[PDB]
Amino acid sequence: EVKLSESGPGLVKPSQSLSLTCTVTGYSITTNYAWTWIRQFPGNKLEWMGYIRSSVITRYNPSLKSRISITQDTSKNQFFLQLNSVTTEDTATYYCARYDYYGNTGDYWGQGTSVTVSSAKTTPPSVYPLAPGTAALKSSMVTLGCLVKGYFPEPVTVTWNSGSLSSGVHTFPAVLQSDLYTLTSSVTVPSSTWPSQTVTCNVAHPASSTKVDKKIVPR
Amino acid sequence: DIVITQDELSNPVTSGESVSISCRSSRSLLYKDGRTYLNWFLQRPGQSPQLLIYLMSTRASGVSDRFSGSGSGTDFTLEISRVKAEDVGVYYCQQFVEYPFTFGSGTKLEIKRADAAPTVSIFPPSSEQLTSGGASVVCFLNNFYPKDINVKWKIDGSERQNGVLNSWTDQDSKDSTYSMSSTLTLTKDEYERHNSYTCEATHKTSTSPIVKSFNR
Repeated sequence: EVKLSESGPGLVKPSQSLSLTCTVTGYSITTNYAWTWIRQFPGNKLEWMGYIRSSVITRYNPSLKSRISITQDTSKNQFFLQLNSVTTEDTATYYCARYDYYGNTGDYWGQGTSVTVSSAKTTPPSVYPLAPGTAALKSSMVTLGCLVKGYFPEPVTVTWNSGSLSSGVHTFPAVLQSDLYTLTSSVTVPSSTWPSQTVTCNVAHPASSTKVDKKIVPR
Repeated sequence: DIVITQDELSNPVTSGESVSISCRSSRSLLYKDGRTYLNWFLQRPGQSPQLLIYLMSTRASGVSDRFSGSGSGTDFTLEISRVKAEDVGVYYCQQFVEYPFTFGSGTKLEIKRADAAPTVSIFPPSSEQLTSGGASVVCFLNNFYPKDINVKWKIDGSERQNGVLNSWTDQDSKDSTYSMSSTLTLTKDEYERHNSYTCEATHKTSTSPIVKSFNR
C-alpha cells in the first residue's frame, strides 16, 4: 500500500524557513517517480511547487523564485520541502504526492498539513459546553454542542465521546478575528440518551499540545 | 505558462442525473507520443484531491466507471454518469504537458434534493465563559436545503447585527444538506443588561421565520 504522509510545524514566523517532511510507506523513494510538493491556498487554488526524482534531480515552479529546495533521505524513505523567507502569502495546506511520467498519482497524495505563516502567538482554545436552555419536545432528539474559542493557529480536531458518537455531528469552519479562531460543533442524539448517558466533546489543538474534554451537563 | 479555465455548473444535479464538466487549455496538451496530458481530480469536502482520470481519458485504478474523460487537445470533458450524493465536491483539471503543471480553479458540483427546513437550536453562554467575562450565544441551523438562508438576532426584541459571526458547512456527502452556525458575542456586562435572546432563521421552506429564544 503506497501511502504518503506530511509532517512539520503548523506555524512559522515571517522571514523564517518552512520545512516539511513527506514519509513514504509501502514504496521506495528509489522507485522512479516525481516525488512532488503541491499547496492549496485559502480559497482553494492549487499550486504545483516542484519535484525530486532519482534522489538528486529537482525542478521548481518559477513562482517560488530561489526560495525552494526539495531534498531527500533515502535511508529514511523521506523527502523534504524547504521554503525560505516565508510571508503570510505562503499560508496554505501543503501536500506531497507521487507523480509518474503520465501524470498518474494513484491514490498517493498525503492527507495534507496546514502551515500558517504569522507573527501571532500559539494560543490553546477555551472549550465551552453548549447545553439546551430549558426543556422542549422530547421522545425525539436533542442537540448539544461545544464552543471552541480563542485559539491559534488552525487546526483543531473535535470528536464526541472519543469518536464513538460520529453520526449527527456538525463541526463548523472556524472564523478568524484578531488573530484568534473560534469554531463550534453540534451533535444531535435521541433524547432518551441524554442526560441519562454522558456526552463529552474532545477538542485537540496539536499546535499547542493541548487536548480538552468537556462534558455537556444539563443546565 | 499554460492558462487552464473551467466552466462553472450553473445548476445543481439531482441524484441519478448525469453531468458534464468542462475545462480548456490555452495551449494544446497533445504531446509527441500521441497522448494528451490532462488530469481530472475530485476534492470531496475536507479531503485531499483524488485522481479520477489521467492522460485525458484513462481512469485511475479503483475509480468508479461512472467517471469518463474525453476531449481534444484543448477542450476537455469529464462526464459523471448517474450522480450520487457522495460525488459532491470540487472537480479540478490539471495540465501535465509542461512545468508548472498548472491546475484549473475547480468546478463545484452541487446535488439537488428535496427542500428541507433547518433544525434550529439556541444556546445561552456557559457558566464557564461568563466567569472569564465573556458571553457568546450560539445558534445552529442544521440540515437544510437549499443553501440560501438568513439568520437574524434580536435582543429584547431589537435586531442586533454587531458581534455576530457566521459559518457554513459544505454540502453533506450523505444527505445533501447544508448547516450553519451563528454566534453572537458580547461582554458578560453587556449580556446581563438584557433578557430575551432570539435567533430567527428565514428559509424558502416557510413564509414565517423559525424563531428560537431564551430568557436570561
